[PDB]
Formats: sequence, C-alpha cells, structure tokens
Amino acid sequence: MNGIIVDKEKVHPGMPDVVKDAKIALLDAPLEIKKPEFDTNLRIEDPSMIQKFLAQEENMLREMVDKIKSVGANVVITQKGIDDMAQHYLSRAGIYAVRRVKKSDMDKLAKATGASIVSTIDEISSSDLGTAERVEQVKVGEDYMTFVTGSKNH
Amino acid sequence: MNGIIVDKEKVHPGMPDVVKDAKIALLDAPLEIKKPEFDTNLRIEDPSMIQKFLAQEENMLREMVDKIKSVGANVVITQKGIDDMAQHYLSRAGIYAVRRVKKSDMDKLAKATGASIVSTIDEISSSDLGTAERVEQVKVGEDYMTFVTGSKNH
Repeated sequence: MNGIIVDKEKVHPGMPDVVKDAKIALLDAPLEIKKPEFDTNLRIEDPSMIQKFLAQEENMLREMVDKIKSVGANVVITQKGIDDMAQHYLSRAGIYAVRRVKKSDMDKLAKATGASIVSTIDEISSSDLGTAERVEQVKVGEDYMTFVTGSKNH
Repeated sequence: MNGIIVDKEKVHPGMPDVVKDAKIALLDAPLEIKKPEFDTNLRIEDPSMIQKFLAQEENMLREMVDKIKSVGANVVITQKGIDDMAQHYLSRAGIYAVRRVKKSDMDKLAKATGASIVSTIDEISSSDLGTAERVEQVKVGEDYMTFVTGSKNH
C-alpha cells in the first residue's frame, strides 16, 4: 500500500480508526469557540452578555460542523486548531479530524487529492473536497499518526 | 478581609471574577463526557452507536449543569474533573468553577460554609449548598487562585 503520512493523531478518541472512500475537507480556519475573558460591570448593564455570546459561538461552531457534513466530507484536515466542543461535534458526525497540520503538509495533501484549502467554512461546497482511497490512523510505535492512500498515483 | 485560599484557577476564562453572596456547590462527581474509544464493525451493525452515545452524554452533562443552577448554586467546587463542554456550559450559566480540588481542602471548605459534598448530582437540593460572602479569583503573583470569605467566623 502506497501513500503519505501526516504526523497527526485524530483529535477525538471516538473518531473512526479507518475511513474507506474518503472525501477530505482541507481547511485553514479555526474550529473553536471564542472564549472572551470575563469583564462585567464594565461589560454593560446586562450580565447575560458573556453568557449569550458563548451561546452564540456555540451554535455557530455546531453549524460550521453541520455545513461540513452537508457537503459529504468525512475527513477534516485543518491547518488551524480544533476546540474540544468541535472535536465532540465532529466525532458526533463521524468525521475524522486532525488539527494544526504543518503548512508544507497541507499543500502536499492539496496536490494529491485535488482538495482545495478552505479559509472560509461557509464559502465551501462538495467540489472543494479531496479524494482518497483510505484515510486511516496508524500507530508508529510510540505515537499515532494519520495515513493517506489514494489519488496519489497508480 | 479574612478567609481561605484554594490553589485553583477558574476553569473557564469567561467565568465571573468575583461572586458576591455565594451559594457553593461542593461536588465529588465528574462533570465530563465519557469519550469511548472507537471500535465499530465489532461495535454492532449500526454505526451511529458511538455517535449517539456522545449525543447521550452531551445532553446528560448539560442537564447536570442545569440541575445545579435550578438549585441556586452560583459556584462549583468539585474534587473531580470538569470537561471543556462542562466548563462551557457552566460558564454559560455564570457559575464559578474549580476542578480536582484537594481532598483536604474539600473538607476544610465543607466545615466553613456548611456545604455538603455531593457524590450524586441528581440527589442534590438547595440545602446541600454552602454559604460564603465573597468567592473570588485572586492573583498570587504568577498564578491565579480562588479566595473564599464568609461563613468562617466573625
């Protein structure tokens, strides 16, 4: 079996160990919740401010994950980070994900699956995705990494 | 001002910096989401298994946080841990929280606020809570810790 390795472990333990017939979502955008440091009193009359902004971020982050799935992607490889809330939701959608992927690797993966790097989650479609035969998690002795096969050659 | 210090920082940056007229919830139970390591194929026919169990844990964890608030508690001091999803929700309810609190400290706080250590989130009521004048986050030079005033003496 031929292909390349990404020195990145799946972000959630409940994530798939093997993803046959992958549809890679190459992103360059944060999948996190903005956690603003508290500062009430000086933060308007209404206290619920910080409380509802997280409620804001919460649903917006969940929606970004939903949008991903409603595009067929079953694998996410981001150059940016993935929040625990994110990892949770992605894992809930069965999408394999790795975060903070090396810039070099992002391009290597770009031109090898066809996938297009998305900097804006919304401005994405099923066309932006990358194809691969088998995206899976492999154990390189001590650590665990992600392996990619398909769309490279043959 | 008199009182004691707990060498524990609030778990969420969006959490209140000062909590006047506190109603402490002393717990000895996990506020986390069980994250089962994936194992499909060998995990029944239906794939949604891992996916719906997290959905399970998700709402159950959110409910445990809701139950806390519907008891007047505005401060949580647990001996166990607090998940990021948990921290998020607690922060959404405006409850100040610290996790993995030293056993010695848990008792010190017990007999000084009146609060009763709850090992079962459900089996709790407004009577189990502890009283304190001011529960706040103080910065001890390098680190940040939580300070407790009230119900001690005077």
